[PDB]
Amino acid sequence: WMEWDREINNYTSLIHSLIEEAQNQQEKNEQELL
Amino acid sequence: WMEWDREINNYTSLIHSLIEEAQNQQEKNEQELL
Amino acid sequence: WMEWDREINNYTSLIHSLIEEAQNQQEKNEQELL
Amino acid sequence: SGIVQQQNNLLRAIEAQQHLLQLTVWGIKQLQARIL
Amino acid sequence: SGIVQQQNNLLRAIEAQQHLLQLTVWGIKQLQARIL
Amino acid sequence: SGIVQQQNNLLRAIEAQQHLLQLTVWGIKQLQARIL
Repeated sequence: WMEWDREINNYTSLIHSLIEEAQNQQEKNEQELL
Repeated sequence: WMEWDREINNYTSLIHSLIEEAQNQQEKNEQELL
Repeated sequence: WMEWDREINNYTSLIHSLIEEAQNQQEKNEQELL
Repeated sequence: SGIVQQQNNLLRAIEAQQHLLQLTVWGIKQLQARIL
Repeated sequence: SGIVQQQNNLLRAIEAQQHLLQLTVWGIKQLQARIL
Repeated sequence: SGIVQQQNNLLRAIEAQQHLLQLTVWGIKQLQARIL
């Protein structure tokens, strides 16, 4: 369970990282259609 | 647990909403390649 | 729980299948931009 | 074409992960009831 | 346009599945503590 | 270019959510066994 907790936290940060980056890219892509 | 249940249901509907919409868009995008 | 296990395994393989296929497509799409 | 195709692949992965999520939600409520 | 739009739709589904995942992680730690 | 890039970002998020899903499935079977 202590290893479980840790791999949860590692993947949760990765994911959060990835979603912010995709929100930024999503904005750029919407702009650049114009 | 009662708040847990409720936030599950709210996000599950959002998700279902979003997946239907993406199935429709997926169809349009496949058509419009032609 | 025995049916639970089984539907987990079925969807986990589908998913793994789908992710490999998307990694391959991701590579092709990156190439073909050039 | 490869892009519309990738979006298909991701939509499909999202749908299959949604099934998995409804399975873990289920499993949790069953354990919850047994625990009660 | 329909592609940028699909990517929005998938990003949004991914975000909403992330919420669901943090809810099942939560539910599991609560059961874990009760079990302890 | 920004589209192929977004698809990378979503594929990566899907993969990382899949890891999280295998972690909650694991956690559930452990609680299940302890409950048994």
